[PDB]
Amino acid sequence: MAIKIGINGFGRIGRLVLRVALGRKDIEVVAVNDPFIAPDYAAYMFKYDSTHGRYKGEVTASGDDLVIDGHKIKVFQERDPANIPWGKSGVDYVIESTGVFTKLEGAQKHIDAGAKKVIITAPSADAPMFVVGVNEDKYTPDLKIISNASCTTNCLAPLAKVVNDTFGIEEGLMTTVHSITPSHKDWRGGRTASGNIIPSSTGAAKAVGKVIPELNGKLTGMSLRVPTTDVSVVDLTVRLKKAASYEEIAQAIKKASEGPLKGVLGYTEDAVVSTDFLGSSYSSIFDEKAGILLSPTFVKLISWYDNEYGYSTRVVDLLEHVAKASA
Amino acid sequence: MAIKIGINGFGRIGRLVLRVALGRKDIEVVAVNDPFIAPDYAAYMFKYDSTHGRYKGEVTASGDDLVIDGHKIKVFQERDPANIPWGKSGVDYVIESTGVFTKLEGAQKHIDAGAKKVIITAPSADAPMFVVGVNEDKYTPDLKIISNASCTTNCLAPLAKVVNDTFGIEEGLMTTVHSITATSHKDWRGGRTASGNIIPSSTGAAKAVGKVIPELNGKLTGMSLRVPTTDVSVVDLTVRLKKAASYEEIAQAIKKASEGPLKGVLGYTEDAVVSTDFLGSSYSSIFDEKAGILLSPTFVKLISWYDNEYGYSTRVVDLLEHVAKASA
Amino acid sequence: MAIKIGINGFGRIGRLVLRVALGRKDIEVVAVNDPFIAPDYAAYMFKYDSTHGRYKGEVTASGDDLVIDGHKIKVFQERDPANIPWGKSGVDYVIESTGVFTKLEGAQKHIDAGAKKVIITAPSADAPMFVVGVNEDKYTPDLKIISNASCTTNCLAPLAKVVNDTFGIEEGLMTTVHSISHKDWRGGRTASGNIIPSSTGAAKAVGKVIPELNGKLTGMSLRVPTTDVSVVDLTVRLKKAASYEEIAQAIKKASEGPLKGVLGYTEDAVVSTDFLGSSYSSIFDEKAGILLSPTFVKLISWYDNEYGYSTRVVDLLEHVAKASA
Amino acid sequence: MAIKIGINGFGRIGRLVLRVALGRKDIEVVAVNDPFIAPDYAAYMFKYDSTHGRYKGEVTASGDDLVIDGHKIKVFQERDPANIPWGKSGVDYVIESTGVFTKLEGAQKHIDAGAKKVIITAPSADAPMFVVGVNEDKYTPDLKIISNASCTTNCLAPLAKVVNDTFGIEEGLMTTVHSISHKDWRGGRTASGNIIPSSTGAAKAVGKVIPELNGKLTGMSLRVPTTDVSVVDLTVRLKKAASYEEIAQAIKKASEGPLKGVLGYTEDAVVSTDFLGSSYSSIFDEKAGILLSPTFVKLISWYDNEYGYSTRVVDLLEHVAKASA
Repeated sequence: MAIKIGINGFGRIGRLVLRVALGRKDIEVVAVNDPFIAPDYAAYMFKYDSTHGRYKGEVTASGDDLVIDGHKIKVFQERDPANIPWGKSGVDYVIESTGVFTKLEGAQKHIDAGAKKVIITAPSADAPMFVVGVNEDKYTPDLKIISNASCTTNCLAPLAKVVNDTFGIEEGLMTTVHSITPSHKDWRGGRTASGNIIPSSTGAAKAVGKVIPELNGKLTGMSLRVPTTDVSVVDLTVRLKKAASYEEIAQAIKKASEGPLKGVLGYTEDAVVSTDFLGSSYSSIFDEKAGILLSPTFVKLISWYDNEYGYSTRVVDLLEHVAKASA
Repeated sequence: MAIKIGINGFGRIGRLVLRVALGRKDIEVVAVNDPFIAPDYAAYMFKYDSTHGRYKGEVTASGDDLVIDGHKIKVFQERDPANIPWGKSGVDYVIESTGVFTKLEGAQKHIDAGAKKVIITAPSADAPMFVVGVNEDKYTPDLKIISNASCTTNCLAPLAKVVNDTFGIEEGLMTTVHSITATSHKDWRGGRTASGNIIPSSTGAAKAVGKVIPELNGKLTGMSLRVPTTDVSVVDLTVRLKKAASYEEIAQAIKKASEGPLKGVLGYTEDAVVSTDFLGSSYSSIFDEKAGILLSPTFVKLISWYDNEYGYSTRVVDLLEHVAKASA
Repeated sequence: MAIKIGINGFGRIGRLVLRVALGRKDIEVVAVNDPFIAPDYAAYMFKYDSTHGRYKGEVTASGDDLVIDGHKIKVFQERDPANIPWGKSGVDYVIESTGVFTKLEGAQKHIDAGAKKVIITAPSADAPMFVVGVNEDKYTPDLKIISNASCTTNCLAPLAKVVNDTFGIEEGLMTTVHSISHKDWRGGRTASGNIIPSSTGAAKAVGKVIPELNGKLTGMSLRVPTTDVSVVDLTVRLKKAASYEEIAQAIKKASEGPLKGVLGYTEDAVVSTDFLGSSYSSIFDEKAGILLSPTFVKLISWYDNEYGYSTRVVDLLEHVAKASA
Repeated sequence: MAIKIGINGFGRIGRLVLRVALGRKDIEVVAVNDPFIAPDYAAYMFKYDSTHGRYKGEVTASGDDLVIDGHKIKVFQERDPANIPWGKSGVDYVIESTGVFTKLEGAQKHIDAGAKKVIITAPSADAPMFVVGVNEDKYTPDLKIISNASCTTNCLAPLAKVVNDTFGIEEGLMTTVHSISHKDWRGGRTASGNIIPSSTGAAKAVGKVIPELNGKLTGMSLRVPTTDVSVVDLTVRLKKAASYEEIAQAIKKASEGPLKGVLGYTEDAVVSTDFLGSSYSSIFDEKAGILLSPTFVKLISWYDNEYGYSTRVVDLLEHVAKASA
């Protein structure tokens, strides 16, 4: 065997990872660390704000433990990760879902405190990134601290993985219309999101060059925040090396959707809207009808994704691959 | 001495055109035709349904007329454009904002009803299209029915002009994020709830630019992403250039044209702006300089804002005055 | 044994009833009728707009059938309800969900076409109205054409019953905030970014479902741009004095007894989306209510628009069949 | 004659009161205090003033000052309100628009820094409370720290005054539809796509500005995903019997004389965004209110959140600083 894991931080990603981890039989959530929230408040946010609607099952809160469908889960309140008793409770893998310890120096504190491997759920500035379905086969057991990139990257990287392997991506620009999911001169972010299209920035397109090195330096992108929530979409516009018709691009994306990228890269040919993909375990759903082709080497591809939901499943997928590779 | 005009249809487009024509001294409105609405219902839609703030002015509805700041507007409920008396009212120009008679077969019903030239405020595969700032100079007086394209086309064409005139447009894939505008199985996605939903849809705006810019014919196609917002939309143009350049050369070319040939039509800004920052703007296209990306010296993505039909409606009044000046 | 039903109109309510009916074994949906949509279009709206998000099941369409998880359902396209082959299809009950044949004369056309009884999923101006949990026991088998009231009425009537039964309602004003050329000029305004005050006879219709409250209950509506989750705000003057604890404790007792599955009771810091896909007809919000005097209180109750209402339609359908035979 | 003021905090309320302050001819803004923001960042937020449109004036940021229409306004970044050079800058009145220094022990630091009087733009548990048009004439110059309550209170108090003066309010329950140790858990939820019930406490605040209604009004709030304008739903029990026409006529006559400017009256089919930018404190919706009994009515009134409130702050400032009004 049972993979004894632990989760630092109990936010949107931390709660979504816990729900998926509780559904896996070979994974045992031993403890959770969050110094800000109380055990009863953690049960409230997991009851109503884990998945859409509310969780279906008994969720209680003991004096210092979360009881979710009988599974007693210890809760710690340590603001410094080096004080979390990962060793005493027997936690091997720590899912870093705080967004503040996203570098090797910070994530190492979990390893110093009794843990072995640390998987952070955010783009890192020094830890090797890994995207399930794209470069998880490149993982080797010597990597103690890795990363699973962000929301958009887990949607763009599989789509770009298929188009690059079949036709070759010469260069590509991306615009991701992002849902609600002043830190460094970000004046546009301080504006109210309600009733506002806010052009922001993301490093997802460049981070793709890190999970598939062939595309390094070949992709840039920006974001357009919209007042809606739940589901975001990726608008990839690339120049191809090999000419093609749209029918050949969609059938290549579909061929991988049913084979190697099963469960990660979805495919559809229906008149779908954003709310059709809420609660989807997919990381990227290609919209065949939405895409348009202007020349046999210049096409625009569109892919949906439900923010942190399908992403949080890939964290659990990556956790099992890293634990399996250490056998 | 005054352009005696008239508006067929009192919708969101027609009410904004009536609002701009009053400010212009050379344009006088005398009649408004709308079958399904009443004069008192029209005074309510002009005062309040103008989704900005509120029309700061007295808006009264007489027995059969519309009083706005002391100006009488004869309201007609003719369901057929072949029965609205344009000649008895002396309205030489007709603004077709119904969106139903967007062809020469229907627009001619305004001509043989006493009026001279009628301009349709919607794309027309039957009538020649025109965009103020691009192909507006190629207007000829013998042409009696012209089209002012759509609000999206009036945003892409001014931008795609200065980019093609300076660097030359090779290809161009467009994405227009559109907010709530205005309205049978030709659009399944359209029959979905707009609230809390991202709805992709097609648009012929990029293909329409190929008509107002004959060089770009066949090099610009696009699609739309409807979002639940209100009066503000944006254009995400990804173009391959014919000549290598830097981003500051592209921004300086747009900034230069915004200060000269496209003054008032094409806007330029370098501020960290959001959508609501352009509420009620008279520009039809406003370039966002800080938002653009240059991946390679021939591969760029440009961003331009536009306030839906408001910047489009004031453009109809500009093209209308051009027809009067061209009537030699 | 297994009741054979049919659905008129394939809109939001007709789709939600078909979904709940498929989940129950005692009901067998034989056919649907909608003269405006094609079979492939009815399958599209059922796949991506019946269940919130996406339906968990295969939804295809053949020539004149709507195959949903293997079960074939005939599809008619009759504008006149009297031309619908209900008799030869074996359908005994018709679910009138179009919203235009909501009177006795109009709904009769289903009976003229071979059906036995019709249930209108809308308030009716002449057909008898019944709400599950309030006056469902007042139904007699001789009633052929009944109404299931509104979705708002199905939220106010359960709450108003327990408050009137335990403490008695002297008077009561309510206000429901409803989530997403004409006679009313506010309805023509854009719903995006607007709180539009509208109106409904939901409170006056409570008098038809509990005759005591007839004439001493009225309210209005405030439309909000939210998505398919509304909440009723009821302000009543009580006849018997009480504390807020005693009002909430009684609502809880009925939620765990006679009104189980219909009236819900919560004490948590819940929000709109917490009742997404909720099977209840109304959920009392204990923390939201406030008491001013011992006989003057304000109560809050949520409901997921037409979801719990459609489950209630299926509930009323099985009760009528329970009483018809 | 001329008064010199300063604004502590540069949030939405602080930015709105600054705009109305520049419009008047008597008040001259001297300096603004904000430790988190910068002078260059302050010009960016004031030029794009949230949901009110772009400012029609040259708003540039100089070296250490902020320039609007040529007027140079100093900017201080002192985190402590006692270390702000209000006296060295010649500031007399401090507009506490922060929300943290609402008590007397906190607001009096501005007095120790060189100012003479402080007006808090938030309901205070220690400072006396005033609402223009309701109890502004009861201000005595010996009061150096006062508050103008909340923007919700400025919508109910002028309405409750007119109803109570003519018909008398026995009891009143309120519900306001709001737009935009853990205490409130609902507040920590996503505002978009959610109706979030909250507690405003504005009705009990009317007991301070109207001592007669003390203990007769309590309310709650419903936060909806919108902006611009909010609404107030008042359900009062009257003392004297009256019809809805008598109530509407009493409000209309009040809004044309003693409350000309603060209270508004409309009979049109209005919506939310129709009051975007209204300087009124309350707009009675005559076409929306209903009457169940001659002494049991439900009144609805609109208010444009912080806009009219901020205008009402400058009215209180000139009323306090000058005896002419």
